[PDB]
Amino acid sequence: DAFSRVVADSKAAYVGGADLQALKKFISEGNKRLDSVNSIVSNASCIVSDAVSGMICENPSLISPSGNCYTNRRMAACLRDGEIILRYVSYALLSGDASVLEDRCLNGLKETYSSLGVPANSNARAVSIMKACAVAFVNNTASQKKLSTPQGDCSGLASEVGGYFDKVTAAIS
Amino acid sequence: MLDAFSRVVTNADSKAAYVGGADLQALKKFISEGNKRLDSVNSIVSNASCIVSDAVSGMICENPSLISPSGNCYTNRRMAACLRDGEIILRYVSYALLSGDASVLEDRCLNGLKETYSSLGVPANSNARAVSIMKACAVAFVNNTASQKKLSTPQGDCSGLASEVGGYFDKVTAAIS
Amino acid sequence: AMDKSAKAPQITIFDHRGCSRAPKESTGGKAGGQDDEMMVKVASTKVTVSESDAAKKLQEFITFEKGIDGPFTSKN
Amino acid sequence: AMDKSAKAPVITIFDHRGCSRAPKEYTGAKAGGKDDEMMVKAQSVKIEVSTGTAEGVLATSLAKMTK
Ligand SMILES: *C(=C)C1=C(C)C(=O)N/C1=C\c1[nH]c(/C=C2\N=C(C[C@H]3NC(=O)C(C=C)=C3C)C(C)=C2CCC(=O)O)c(CCC(=O)O)c1C
Ligand SMILES: *C(=C)C1=C(C)C(=O)N/C1=C\c1[nH]c(/C=C2\N=C(C[C@H]3NC(=O)C(C=C)=C3C)C(C)=C2CCC(=O)O)c(CCC(=O)O)c1C
Ligand SMILES: *C(=C)C1=C(C)[C@@H](Cc2[nH]c(/C=C3N=C(/C=C4\NC(=O)[C@H](C)[C@H]4[C@@H](*)C)C(C)=C\3CCC(=O)O)c(CCC(=O)O)c2C)NC1=O
Ligand SMILES: *C(=C)C1=C(C)[C@@H](Cc2[nH]c(/C=C3N=C(/C=C4\NC(=O)[C@H](C)[C@H]4[C@@H](*)C)C(C)=C\3CCC(=O)O)c(CCC(=O)O)c2C)NC1=O
Ligand SMILES: *[C@@H](C)[C@H]1/C(=C/C2=NC(=C\c3[nH]c(C[C@H]4NC(=O)C(C=C)=C4C)c(C)c3CCC(=O)O)/C(CCC(=O)O)=C2C)NC(=O)[C@@H]1C
Ligand SMILES: *[C@@H](C)[C@H]1/C(=C/C2=NC(=C\c3[nH]c(C[C@H]4NC(=O)C(C=C)=C4C)c(C)c3CCC(=O)O)/C(CCC(=O)O)=C2C)NC(=O)[C@@H]1C
Ligand SMILES: *[C@H](C)[C@H]1/C(=C/C2=NC(=C\c3[nH]c(C[C@H]4NC(=O)C(C=C)=C4C)c(C)c3CCC(=O)O)/C(CCC(=O)O)=C2C)NC(=O)[C@@H]1C
Ligand SMILES: *[C@H](C)[C@H]1/C(=C/C2=NC(=C\c3[nH]c(C[C@H]4NC(=O)C(C=C)=C4C)c(C)c3CCC(=O)O)/C(CCC(=O)O)=C2C)NC(=O)[C@@H]1C
Ligand SMILES: [Cl-]
Ligand SMILES: [Mg+2]
Ligand SMILES: [Mg+2]
Repeated sequence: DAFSRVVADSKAAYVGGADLQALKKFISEGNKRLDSVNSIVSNASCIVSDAVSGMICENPSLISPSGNCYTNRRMAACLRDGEIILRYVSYALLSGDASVLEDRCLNGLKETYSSLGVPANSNARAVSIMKACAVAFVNNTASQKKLSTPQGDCSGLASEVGGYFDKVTAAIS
Repeated sequence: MLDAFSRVVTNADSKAAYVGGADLQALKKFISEGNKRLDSVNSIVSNASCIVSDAVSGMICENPSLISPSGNCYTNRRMAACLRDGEIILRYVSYALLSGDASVLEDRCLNGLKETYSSLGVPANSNARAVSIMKACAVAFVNNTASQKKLSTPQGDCSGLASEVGGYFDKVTAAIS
Repeated sequence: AMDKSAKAPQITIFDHRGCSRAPKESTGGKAGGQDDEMMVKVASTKVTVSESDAAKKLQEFITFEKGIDGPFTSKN
Repeated sequence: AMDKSAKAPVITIFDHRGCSRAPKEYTGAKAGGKDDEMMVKAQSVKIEVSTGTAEGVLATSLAKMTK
C-alpha cells in the first residue's frame, strides 16, 4: 500500500524495521529480490550511459544533424527516458508486479514516440542493452561486482527482470 | 611540448585546437607509441564520468562519514566540487598521457594544490583513495586483456602505457597525500 | 496511461546493518532484528537531465569507445 | 601554478576512419592516408558538475555503503 500511494501521496515511503519485515512476506524471495533491485538501481547511471552510448556507436547517424539525439536538448531527453524506463523496470522488480510499469510507463508510450518521431529500432536497442546490463547485475557477473552477498541462484529473479524489459520492448517496437 | 595546444594548456583562450592529417602523422612520431597512446587516452577520457563517479562513490563506501552532515562531500555543492576535482585531475593525467610528459599536470594542476586542500580541510586520505580508484580504472581500460571481441582496438600489449599512466597518477598521490 | 510528467519511481535500498548513523526514518516499529538497520525508500520524482550534462555525455559518446563489459559492436 | 579556475584540458580523440561525415575542422596539411580521417582535439574548458549528477552519486553511495 505505501509504495502504491507514492508511485496519490506526494511524500516518499520509508519502509524499514518491522515494515520491511512485512514487505518481505508479500514479495517472493524478499532478501534476494532486494539485492537484485539494488544491483540495478545503484548502477543505473552506467547502465543508462552504456545503453545510449551503445545505441549510438551502433548507429552514429543518431547524433548527425538529422538524427533524433541531435542537440543537447534531444540527447538530454533520450538519456532521461532511458533512466525513466530503467526506474519503472526496477520498480516492477521491487514490487514483483508489472501493473505500474504497464499503466504508468508503457500505456500510450508508442503513440507518443510515433508522433515525436523517436526511432523505434534505436529505442529497442537501448532497451536491449539495458536488459543485458540488468541480467548481469542480478547474477553478479558484471565487471563491477558486489563483494559479499551469500551465494545462491538468482536465475529466477534474472528471468523475471528480463520479462519486464521484454514488456517494454513489446510496447515500443 | 605539443605546440598546437600551447594556448589550451595555459588557459590563454577557450579556442579548440585540432591535430589531424599530416600534423597528426607528425604528432605520432613526436610522442612514442603513437597509435596505442592515442587509443589509451581515448579509452580513459571516453569513460571519464564513470571513472570519476565510481572513484568518488568508492571513496565514500569505504568511508561513509564523507557524506555525513560533518563530512567534506555533504551537500550537493560539496559533492559536485569533489566530482569536479576528480575530473580535473583525471583530465590533466590524460594530457600527460597524450603528450608523454607530466609537466603540464605538475605545473598547472599539482603545484599549489595540497596547500589549497589543507586550507579548505579537504581530507587527504580520502582524496588519495579517490585518486587510487581512478588509477585502477585507467590501468584496466588501457591494459585490457579481454578477447578481441570485447576490445575497441586491435589486440596487443598496452601494459607499458598502463604503467606510464599509473606513474602520472602516482605523481598526483605524492603531491596531495 | 503514461502521463508525460517524466515522473518515475526513485528507489533507494539501504542495507545499513552495523551503520553507526542511527535510523530515524521508519514509522512502523521494530522487528527485533537486522531489519531494524535496513530500509527500502521509494519516492516519485521527476527525471531531468540538463543540456550541459547531455553535452558532456556527447563528448564521450562521439568517439565510439566502450566500457569493460560487452562486445564491441561499433563499425566506427 | 594551479590557478583555481577549474579549467582543464578536454581532449577528444576522433578516430573516424571510414566515417561518411567529412572532416572539415582541421585545415592543416593532409597526410594522404588514414590520418586524414582522424584527429586529436584539445580545448581549455571550465569543468562543471550539476546538482543532478551530485544527487545521483549521493544515491549510489548510500545504496552501495553498508557500515
Ligand atoms: C553508516 C553506513 C554510516 C556512517 C558510518 C555514516 O557516517 N553515515 C552513515 C549512513 C548514512 N545514512 C544516511 C541517511 C539515511 N539513511 C536512511 C535509512 C535508515 N533510516 C532508517 O530509519 C532505517 C531503518 C529503519 C535506515 C536503514 C535514510 C532514509 C536516510 C536519509 C536520506 C535519504 O536518502 O532519505 C546518510 C546521509 C546523511 C544523514 O542523513 O546522516 C549517511 C551518510
Ligand atoms: C562517422 C563516424 C559518422 C556518421 C556515420 C555520422 O552520421 N556522423 C559521423 C561523425 C560525426 N562527426 C561529428 C563531428 C566532428 N568530427 C570531428 C572530427 C573530424 N574533423 C576533422 O577535421 C577530422 C580529421 C581531419 C575529423 C576526424 C570534429 C572536430 C567534429 C565537431 C565536434 C566536436 O565535438 O568538436 C559529428 C557530430 C555532428 C556533426 O558535426 O556532423 C558526427 C555525428
Ligand atoms: C562501494 C561499495 C564500492 C564502489 C563504488 C566500488 C569502487 C571501486 N571501483 C574499482 C575499480 C574499477 N572501476 C572501474 C570503472 C568502470 N568500468 C566501466 O566499465 C565503467 C565505464 C566505469 C564506471 C563504473 C574500473 C574499470 C575499475 C578497475 C577494474 C576493477 O574492477 O578493479 C575499485 C578497485 C580499486 C582498486 O583496485 O584499488 C573500487 C574500490 N568498490 C566498492 O567497494
Ligand atoms: C559502443 C562502442 C559500444 C558500447 C557502449 C558497448 C555497449 C554494450 N554493452 C553491453 C553489455 C553490458 N554493459 C554492461 C554495463 C556495465 N557493467 C558494469 O560493470 C558498469 C558499472 C556498467 C556500465 C559500463 C553490462 C553489465 C553488460 C552485460 C555484460 C555481461 O553480460 O556479462 C552490450 C551487449 C548487449 C547485448 O548483449 O545485447 C553492448 C553492445 N559496446 C559497443 O560497441
Ligand atoms: C542474486 C540477487 C544474488 C544473491 C542474493 C542472495 N541474497 C541472500 C540473502 C540476503 N540478502 C540480504 C540483503 C537484502 N535484504 C534486505 O532487507 C535488503 C535491504 C533493505 C537487502 C539488500 C539479507 C538480509 C539476506 C539474508 C542473509 C543475511 O542475513 O545476510 C541470499 C541467501 C538466500 C536467501 O536469503 O534467500 C542470496 C542467494 N546471491 C547470489 O549469489 C546472486 C548473485
Ligand atoms: C592499448 C592502448 C590497447 C590496444 C591498442 C592498439 N592499437 C593499435 C593500432 C591502431 N590504433 C589506431 C587508432 C589511433 N591512432 C590515431 O591516430 C588515433 C586518433 C587520432 C587513434 C585512436 C590506429 C590508426 C592503429 C593502427 C592501424 C590499425 O591497426 O588499425 C594496435 C595495433 C598496432 C600495434 O600493436 O602497435 C594496438 C595493440 N590494443 C589492446 O589490446 C589494448 C586494449
Ligand atoms: C533515447 C533512448 C531515445 C530518444 C528519446 C527521446 N524522447 C523524447 C521525448 C519524450 N519522451 C517522453 C516519454 C517519457 N515521459 C514520461 O513521462 C515517461 C514515463 C512516465 C516517459 C518514458 C515524452 C512524453 C516526450 C515528449 C515530451 C518531453 O520531451 O518531455 C525526445 C525528444 C524529442 C523532441 O523533442 O524532438 C527524445 C530525443 N531519442 C532517441 O533517438 C532514442 C531512441
Ligand atoms: C573529491 C575527491 C574530494 C573533495 C574535493 C573538494 N574540492 C573543493 C574545492 C576546491 N578544489 C580546488 C581545486 C581544483 N580547482 C582548480 O582550478 C583545479 C586545477 C586546475 C583543481 C583540481 C579549488 C581551488 C577549490 C576551492 C575553490 C572551488 O571550489 O572552486 C571542495 C569544496 C567545495 C565547496 O565547499 O564549495 C571539495 C568538497 N572533497 C572530498 O571530500 C574529496 C576527498
Ligand atoms: Cl569494470
Ligand atoms: Mg617541470
Ligand atoms: Mg575507435
